[PDB]
Amino acid sequence: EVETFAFQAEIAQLMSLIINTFYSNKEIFLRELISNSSDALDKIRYESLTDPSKLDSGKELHINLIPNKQDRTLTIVDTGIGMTKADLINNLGTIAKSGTKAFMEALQAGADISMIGQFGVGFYSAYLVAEKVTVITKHNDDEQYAWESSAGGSFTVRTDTGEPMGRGTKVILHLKEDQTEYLEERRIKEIVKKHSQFIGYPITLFVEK
Ligand SMILES: Cn1ccc2ccc(C(=O)O)cc21
Repeated sequence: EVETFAFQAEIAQLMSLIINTFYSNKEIFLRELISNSSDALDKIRYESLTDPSKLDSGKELHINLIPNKQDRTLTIVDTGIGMTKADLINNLGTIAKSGTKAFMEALQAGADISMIGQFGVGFYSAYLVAEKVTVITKHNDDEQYAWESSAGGSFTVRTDTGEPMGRGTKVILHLKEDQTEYLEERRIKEIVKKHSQFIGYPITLFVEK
């Protein structure tokens, strides 16, 4: 049972800008997703301070980076607070309408796309390198869901009956054919070292057979 939704016009416009603007510094997508994971982990850690049972769905707070060259996917997994179905539908838990407004004003004033996270809409930088993004998520207060979009103005949401996640979010980047450098160990290590040095959770880069 798959529900298809239209993005809000402003978010479709954000996505089209990210996909169509010439802009070479695409590697910042990984910084932005890791920052989103860190923010999600901070949230479940805060809730656990007064309610330890919030970690019954998983005590370890971490981020895994999983490249798969056969599937052409880079997966960012975190064990943070996760998203409810409403969060997914409401722009993956962001205030993306007002964030997009500010971001586009900043761009016209001289900012560049690398500054997207300052506007709270860093998730959509995934579309710098991905033709399709799939988000699997599980919040303590809801079932497990899959969100997906190849842009083009719509996204889908379904209940996910696949591999159970415990708690947190998994962003599966189906990379564009010319962006496979982001599956290479040395390239991922370089970007994490450059941009994510002060993320306060373990970031494990999986290796491939
Ligand atoms: C890939 N994978 C790992 C654990 C697991 C459990 C269920 C399913 C499924 O498709 O139901 C897939 C799974």
